[PDB]
Amino acid sequence: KVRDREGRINYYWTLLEPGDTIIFEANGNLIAPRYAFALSRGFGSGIINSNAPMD
Amino acid sequence: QFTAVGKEFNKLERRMENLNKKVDDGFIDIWTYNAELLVLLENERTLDFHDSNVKNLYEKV
Repeated sequence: KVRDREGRINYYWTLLEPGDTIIFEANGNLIAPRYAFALSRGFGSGIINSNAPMD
Repeated sequence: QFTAVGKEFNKLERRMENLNKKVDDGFIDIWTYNAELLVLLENERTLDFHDSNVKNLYEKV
């Protein structure tokens, strides 16, 4: 029991390229998407681990 | 130079985590040597440069 759950949900991800189509076939146990993200990208960004406050 | 360092690896990926560590430390190693040497070597060259310029003027006269 992790956060009082013996059962779990596995999370998966993909990036549909402009023009491509995503098809979802199911008969059960699907945690379907609701909102998606249509990103633009551009380096000069990153993940930083800090305690320090913003100003 | 623009900086980007933060790389994350899972439990069954500690081989790559150690290569990232090898690479990260390896480059800091070279640069710390390279800076530390040039600072000592050219402080030596600046100190000789002056005492030569002084003598090269004592001779001018």
